[PDB]
Amino acid sequence: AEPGIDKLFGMVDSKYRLTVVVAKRAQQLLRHGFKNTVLEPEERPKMQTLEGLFDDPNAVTWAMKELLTGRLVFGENLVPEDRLQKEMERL
Amino acid sequence: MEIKRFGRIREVIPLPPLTEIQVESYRRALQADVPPEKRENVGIQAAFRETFPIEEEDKGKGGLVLDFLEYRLGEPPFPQDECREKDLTYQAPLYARLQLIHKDTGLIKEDEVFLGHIPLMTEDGSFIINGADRVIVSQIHRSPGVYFTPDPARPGRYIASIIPLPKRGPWIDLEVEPNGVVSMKVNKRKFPLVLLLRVLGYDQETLARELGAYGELVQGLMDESVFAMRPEEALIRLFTLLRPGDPPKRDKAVAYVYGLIADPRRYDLGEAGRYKAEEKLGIRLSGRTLARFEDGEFKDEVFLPTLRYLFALTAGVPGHEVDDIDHLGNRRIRTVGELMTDQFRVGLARLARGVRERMLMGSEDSLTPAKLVNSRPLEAAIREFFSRSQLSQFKDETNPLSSLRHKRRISALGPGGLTRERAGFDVRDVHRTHYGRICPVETPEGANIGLITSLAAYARVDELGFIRTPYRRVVGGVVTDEVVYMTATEEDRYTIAQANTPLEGNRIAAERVVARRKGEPVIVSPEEVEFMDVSPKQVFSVNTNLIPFLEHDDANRALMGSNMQTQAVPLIRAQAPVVMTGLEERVVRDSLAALYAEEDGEVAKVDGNRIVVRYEDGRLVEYPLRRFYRSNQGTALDQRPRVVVGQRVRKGDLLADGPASENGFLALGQNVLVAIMPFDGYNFEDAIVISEELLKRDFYTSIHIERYEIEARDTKLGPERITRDIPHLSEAALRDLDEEGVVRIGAEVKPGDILVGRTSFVKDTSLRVPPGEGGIVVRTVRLRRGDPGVELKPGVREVVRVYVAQKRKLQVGDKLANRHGNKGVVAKILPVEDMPHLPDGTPVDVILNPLGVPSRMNLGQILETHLGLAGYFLGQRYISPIFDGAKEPEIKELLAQAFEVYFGKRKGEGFGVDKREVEVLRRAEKLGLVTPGKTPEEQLKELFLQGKVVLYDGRTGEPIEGPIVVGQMFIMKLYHMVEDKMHARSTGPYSLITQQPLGGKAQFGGQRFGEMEVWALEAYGAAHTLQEMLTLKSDDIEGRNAAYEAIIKGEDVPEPSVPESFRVLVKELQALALDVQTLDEKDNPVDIFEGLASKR
Amino acid sequence: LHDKHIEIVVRQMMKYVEVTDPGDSRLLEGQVLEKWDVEALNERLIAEGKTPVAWKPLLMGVTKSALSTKSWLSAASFQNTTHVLTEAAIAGKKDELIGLKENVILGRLIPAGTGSDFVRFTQVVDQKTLKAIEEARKEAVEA
Amino acid sequence: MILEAVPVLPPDLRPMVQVDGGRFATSDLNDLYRRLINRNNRLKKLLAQGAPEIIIRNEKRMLQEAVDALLDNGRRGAPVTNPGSDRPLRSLTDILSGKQGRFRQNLLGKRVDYSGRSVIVVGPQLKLHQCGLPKRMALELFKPFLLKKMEEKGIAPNVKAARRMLERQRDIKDEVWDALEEVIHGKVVLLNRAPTLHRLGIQAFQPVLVEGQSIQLHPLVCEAFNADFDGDQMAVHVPLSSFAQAEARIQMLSAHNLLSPASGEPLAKPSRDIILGLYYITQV
Amino acid sequence: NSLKDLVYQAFLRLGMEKTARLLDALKYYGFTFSTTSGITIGIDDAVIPEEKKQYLEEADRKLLQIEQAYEMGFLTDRERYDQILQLWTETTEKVTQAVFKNFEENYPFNPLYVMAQSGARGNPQQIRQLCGLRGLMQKPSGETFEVPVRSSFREGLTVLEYFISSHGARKGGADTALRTADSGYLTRKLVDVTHEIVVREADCGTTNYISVPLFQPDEVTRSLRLRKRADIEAGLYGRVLAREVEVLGVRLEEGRYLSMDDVHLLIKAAEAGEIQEVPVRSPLTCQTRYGVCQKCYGYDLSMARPVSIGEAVGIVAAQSIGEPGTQL
Amino acid sequence: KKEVRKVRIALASPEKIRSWSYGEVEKPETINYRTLKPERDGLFDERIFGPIKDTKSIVRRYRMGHIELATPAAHIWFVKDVPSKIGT
Ligand SMILES: [Mg+2]
Ligand SMILES: [Zn+2]
Repeated sequence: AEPGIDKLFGMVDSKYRLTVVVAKRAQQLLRHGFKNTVLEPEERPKMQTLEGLFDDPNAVTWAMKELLTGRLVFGENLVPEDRLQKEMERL
Repeated sequence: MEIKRFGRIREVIPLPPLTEIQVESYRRALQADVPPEKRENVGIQAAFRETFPIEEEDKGKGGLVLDFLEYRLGEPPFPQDECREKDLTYQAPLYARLQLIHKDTGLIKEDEVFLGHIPLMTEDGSFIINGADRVIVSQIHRSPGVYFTPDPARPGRYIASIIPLPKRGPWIDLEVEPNGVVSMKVNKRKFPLVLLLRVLGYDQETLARELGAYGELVQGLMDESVFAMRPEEALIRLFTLLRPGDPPKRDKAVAYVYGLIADPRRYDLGEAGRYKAEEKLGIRLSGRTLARFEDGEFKDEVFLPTLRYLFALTAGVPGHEVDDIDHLGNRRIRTVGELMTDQFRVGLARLARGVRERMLMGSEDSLTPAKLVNSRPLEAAIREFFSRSQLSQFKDETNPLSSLRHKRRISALGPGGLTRERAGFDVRDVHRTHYGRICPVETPEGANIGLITSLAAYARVDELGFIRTPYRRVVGGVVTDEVVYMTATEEDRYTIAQANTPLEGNRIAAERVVARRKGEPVIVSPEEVEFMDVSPKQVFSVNTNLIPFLEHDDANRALMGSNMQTQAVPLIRAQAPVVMTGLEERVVRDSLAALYAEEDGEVAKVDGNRIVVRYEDGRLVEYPLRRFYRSNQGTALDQRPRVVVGQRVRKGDLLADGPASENGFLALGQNVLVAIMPFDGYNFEDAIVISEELLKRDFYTSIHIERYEIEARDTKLGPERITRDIPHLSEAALRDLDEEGVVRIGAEVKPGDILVGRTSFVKDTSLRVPPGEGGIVVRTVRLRRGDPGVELKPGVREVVRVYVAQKRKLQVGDKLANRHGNKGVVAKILPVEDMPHLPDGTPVDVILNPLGVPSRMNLGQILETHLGLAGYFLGQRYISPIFDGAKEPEIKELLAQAFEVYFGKRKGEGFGVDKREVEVLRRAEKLGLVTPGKTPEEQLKELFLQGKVVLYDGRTGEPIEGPIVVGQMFIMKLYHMVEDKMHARSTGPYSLITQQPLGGKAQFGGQRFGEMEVWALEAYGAAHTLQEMLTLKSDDIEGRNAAYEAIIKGEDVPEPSVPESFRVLVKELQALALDVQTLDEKDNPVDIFEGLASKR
Repeated sequence: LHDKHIEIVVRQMMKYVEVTDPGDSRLLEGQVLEKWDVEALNERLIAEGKTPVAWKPLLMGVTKSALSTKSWLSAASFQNTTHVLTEAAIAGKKDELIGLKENVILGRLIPAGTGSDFVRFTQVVDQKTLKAIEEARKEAVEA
Repeated sequence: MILEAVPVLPPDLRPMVQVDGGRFATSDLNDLYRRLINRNNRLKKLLAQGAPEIIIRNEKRMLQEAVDALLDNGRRGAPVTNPGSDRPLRSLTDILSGKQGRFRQNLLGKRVDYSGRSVIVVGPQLKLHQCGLPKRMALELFKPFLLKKMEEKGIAPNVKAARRMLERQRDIKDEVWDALEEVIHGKVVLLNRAPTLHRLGIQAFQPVLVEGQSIQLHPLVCEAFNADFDGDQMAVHVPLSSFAQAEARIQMLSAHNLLSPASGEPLAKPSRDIILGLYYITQV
Repeated sequence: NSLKDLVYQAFLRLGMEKTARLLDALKYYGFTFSTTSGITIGIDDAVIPEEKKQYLEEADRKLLQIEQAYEMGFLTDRERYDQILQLWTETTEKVTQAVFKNFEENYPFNPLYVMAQSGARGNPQQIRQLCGLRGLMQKPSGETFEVPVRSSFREGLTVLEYFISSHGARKGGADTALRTADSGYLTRKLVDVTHEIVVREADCGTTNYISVPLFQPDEVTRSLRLRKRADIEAGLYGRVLAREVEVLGVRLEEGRYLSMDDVHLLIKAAEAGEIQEVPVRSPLTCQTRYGVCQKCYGYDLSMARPVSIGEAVGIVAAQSIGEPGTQL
Repeated sequence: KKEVRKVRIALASPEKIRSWSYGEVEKPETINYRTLKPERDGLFDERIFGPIKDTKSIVRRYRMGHIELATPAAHIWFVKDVPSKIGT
């Protein structure tokens, strides 16, 4: 399955919120590239044949195992929306 | 290899010709062989003599007498071989000898007029219509005549119906209303029957003397004496009851149209309505119907007996004389001959109206052949009946059994006005008279269950859709060889024994004998028996009579097994089943698939394509072979020679194999070693595990031929030329296209390779191998405008058809099945080393999951497996009748002999009992299978008697704990059409009206996603998934283009706009006077469109 | 089978009442119960005027309850577009995009599942960009 | 509520598109609009020139019936196409209403692009979160994914060269198969049974490349689908968007849906064969 | 049943991944031991118990007196038919009991008996047909034939008996072929009527509830007995308590979802005889405008945890209603 | 930008129709067989529905025409519905 799906159901009230947040996370991971990660130093996804899971074999698992750490914060209205919604799509 | 038969029953008669129904029907319909002078008139000659002799007494140029003399037809324009190579109809033109007479002088006789072309039936029983061949299935419906049915509401009374044919004809209904009313509605308006009774000239005194003497319900008609003294003015009043507005001075307008010929049925004398009449009521019905026109007055022989006997039934009781709607004695089968005759007479009546009009507008007289008869109406009627009718269906030439069963298949539905798909649950069930006439198992599962059926093997239609079952006459206690074919109504009067009753030869050996009094299983003494069943085979169909152990199988599983037997593809090296029933030779003989020696003689030459045989008369005859003939379903029909040069043959002896025959035996499938034990998971629920042994030697291998076609036609831009040249690029791949446009024969082809090079306006539109699979090109046919005898679709200059053959071998995707319905799919093909094997080195072929046996009820396959086990060592085949097979002691003794042979061969090599076998024996001893205290010799023998032998795993080497049943079973590979083929596509052609993706010939096309899948997808929280799968992936052209471009660019797909589905919806509401705009939170409109709604 | 589903369908089966004592509209008309819930709340309590909209609960089959709906998209897609569209056209019918069939026809985000406005939008940001934007926040609070 | 100016549909909603040889297949809306325009122009010139009163009434009736036919066909007579083709014309009501109309055709969406179907076989060597996918349909289903991923490496210079190289199976290479297994390392596909009687008739799975023709299915879902192995077929869909991939992998993945929604009973319960085996091992 | 309980308990106490891994390993070992253990079906495995033979004789003897009882005119057709039906349906059960007693006593490891005892395949009726007798066979009119089927598939059926069983085969086939589409149409109706229900909510202040009974109001004309465990489970499992209840020294607070253990405890308490009805929140009393609230809806899902806010419970409700209709 | 919440369906004034449409169509000439381009002001005219070449063709999906009938007409639905809207 996926790492700690029960844990993932732990910190979110509704599973649909979980789906939204993880997929949106994958969306920035695509748009800025996988440089904007918060698990860089030691614990990265580890591919079998090589270290291919360093860059981008699957963004959804990247976002999920990003969420298991405490470095991800989500909310209904956490940031003034307009600034980052116009700065996200333009780079 | 010997064959041993088990059944102890003497078949007093053999199977009648399995396809005789269609052959006899059509040969009676077409009397071409007999001279036209012969008395035989029913069929097409009946239609001619009935309608065509138009007479005109006085209308303008009176004296018009167009009479019929003879008819003839003797030469098809082309042989049926070209008729299949070139898409013609295997037909013969019809000529009629007609002649014209006037009241004045003149006898203008035209001997030969071509009036339509009528198709001719082939030897087997099919018809070739346009290239392909079809079969016209027999139909079952109400037998014409007189029936009495209880009132749907009123329980005390009932109604009578006299039902002639055609539907555009009489339909008489008699009913009794207690106030003294005998109501009779003719077509749509009810009418007091007493007026019509007076019309026929019956007066009151003899009516009371001969009818009202016994019954007190005579007051139901004797009450109406006010208008029963009117001989002829009754005719005027009755015609006034009709409302045509015409003057009443038409004595024989509608009063006589129910006379001799026009309206009332011409049901065959004696039976078709008279047997339904004369035995049902009265004594005999002289003539064809009720009529009198020799004196202007009217006479009948029907209405008086009908009213008398109805009054007897409603008052007293002559008998339980209520006719069941589904009783088979009151149902009648229209064969292909009857359907063809009816369509022919419809077309002939159309021609009669046309010629009447032509005469009415005709001025002079010497115009008999041309200005009178035109072939267009009758030809069109015949062609439409043989092309687009419901009962003329594509022949299923998958194997001889399929074609034979299709030829002997009876349908309850048909043109539509008889019975249709929606609701038929009342009639789908079988009846007590189906015993020996209709197989209660042949019905196909699905919507058409019970409606479509097949008749019994011993069943025979006599002359009028009335199936007769054979029966042996029993006199006292001796069973006589005399055989009588009996009808249902005749059958319901005697006591019928059963074929399995013990017999002393010519004497019944039982005290209590089972019987059917009237469709009711009872027990009687031998002295009260009159008739005996000929054979159990008569109670089931041909396709059912092929199942060996039917007595130990379930009805549903028998149904599906018999259905899969029909769709078994023939194999390259097929072989007859180890356990057979005894009908395989009859099936291969009666279905014209093999070649037989018509007379005693010696073979002269045997080649791969023809056999020249010199008979004893000194005449040598050459038999060609359809070496590789594509079937309707795409299989292959081959005749393999079975004789050697200079070999003596006997009369009726085999010459060459059929498509699926070993040596005069129906062989569609293989005999394999099957072990019934659950393997790891690869036989989970119904799946099947097979060795590579069946693949290392080609053992389940078949030939499949696909027929591609392409047209070059004349367009407004210009003609399309099929040329070797390719316009733009392909020249390196053109090397395969050796000749002009067509690919060279014998060249292997892959999907996506050019096959026919056709050029348009220069634009390349070339037929290519479809994505998927391709084999070896074998044949190419080109038909151009230079027509020798061929025709083309208008505007098409030429056509080419290409046949590609490929050798399908058994693989994972395929499915297999036995004769007992145990469907399966090959789930894994194991190597030979890791399959279970006997103590001897021989490994088993196929592994079957036991759990499928108790869930269903098919113990027949277990007995078959035991008998196949015995046969594998004894090296012999067995024949067992379905309900007179081998008892358990017999197969036990055979297994004992087989074990004797097997273990004696084991000991001859100098070996005892393996240690693995010793511990397995001890384990089985703890399980109670084998009696304790015995040596491994007799313990293992007793284990063999159970049909179980020790097996070794082959992967571990350790024996399988507990014994396993193993044996030889007959398994056939089922017809494998596009059903498995991967309709898997990504991007292909899209539809034109809407942008839904749909392919077909070019690409497979998408998958149904319907509404139930929408509901299931949206039961989950799936939101964007449904949005993409309904708009991005299905409808939005720019959305799917952008998605494709983005995924090529490796980016997330863009969001859809307010989707073009809803923008189309808004613009469609905009098209009418409507007003649709999307609103924000407050009452201020939000423009869906960017700036496109604003003008300028 | 659990009883939640049967209870759900039975509730949807009897969501209709027909008023008997007229209020601000005709009397012999029946539709959604919650509409008179709100209307009685307004008439008696939210606004002045003690006019009791005395209703009786109407029990109609699955078919009739499906047919009579406040939204006209589902009704048009259900049985007959002509009559339904005519009725919805006589009066300006502001069809609320409540219900799932309607949003299927609209092709927009389905209200259920992920498309619920409760979870439809949910800002997500990683921790380091959170520190960056929060530093921008506290420096935006000047002095 | 009676209309004075009649709106005219945009052309692409009712296009006359060529089929073959210059002939154009047309929506009947164009024919009805042409008829109405002809009638209106006749009325215009008639009123312009002169007013024969009976003729004016007749042509007023003609225009009114033409407008009637345009708005909808069938209610007053049966206006038809050019004589010889007795097929009634298709009107605005026909496009909107009907079993196959604007409302009833978006509600089903009978066709989907990335889909396939095949016969299914037991997949006992696979785990419950996996499904066996034949290599050929796996290759073709993810075709744009394959193109992009092998463009990431130097297998082909551009996408067009990739399409031309993959257009024939004689040029397949093991590098292509490595790219394939790279593509679908985290992707999932939706398996679907034709009669979808409940929610579990759609189930996500992780594809595993296999050699063969049939789709290998985990035996334990043999009852979630009402699918035996008597040869009946089952279909596969591939969602593209990463958002939809998240949806399928989170809430439609079969490893997460082990209990019924109809009750608390499990649907991934051990099936017949496993039950028999474990009964045999734990019997005294 | 033990496997199902095991899986459910593991799901409750471990979660998602562990239950999946347990299922994987359990299936793998079940396959391996089913292979190596060697379960096979032969014609001798369908053992025929001998004692049933004298049973038949007694039944036969009884028929004679009944026939004689009908010969003296003491019986009418309807009551004679009822007596014969009762006798045959009683002796069939007697033979089945004898068959199972024989299989217990003599052959614990018989393949038919092992798959009957376990949940693999088959029913006692199917095993009786295989080994005992498929006595009563129904007529096309809907009644049942007077003459039963004495033989089994271990033995050979007479021609007449197979012809008779064809009637029931055809009946079942047609019934399936129609009820499939009929149930699909029913599901269509349900989804059309209930497609508006979606759980979007703050907990509605519903001071209302439904009292789910714990005793059958009428199992006899006037008597109370605790409902069948399955019924109470389907009425209470996954609900929300309307108000606090304390029944056996345990304080079930108001607003607490009834888990499986709570349902069992309530059933045991009702067995002791403390309470007879449970007040629970329900959709029937929810005050949510378009949908139901989480509290009023409940706790049952694909998981066990309380329902997430925002799922179309109406569609899944319709599907759960309609899916079993096909095999009904 | 704002989410769609209500869809209002209503009747149309003649002034509403005139504001909605961009020009009037008055020839019965969609497209000639010779001139594959729109022939004249007919049902497919170029300048009234937007260009057929590459705004996109979606104006020819969105922009609509109109016909100014000299004689008024009534919608068939409001005269033929089972409750005749004019008749009621
Ligand atoms: Mg199946
Ligand atoms: Zn609530």
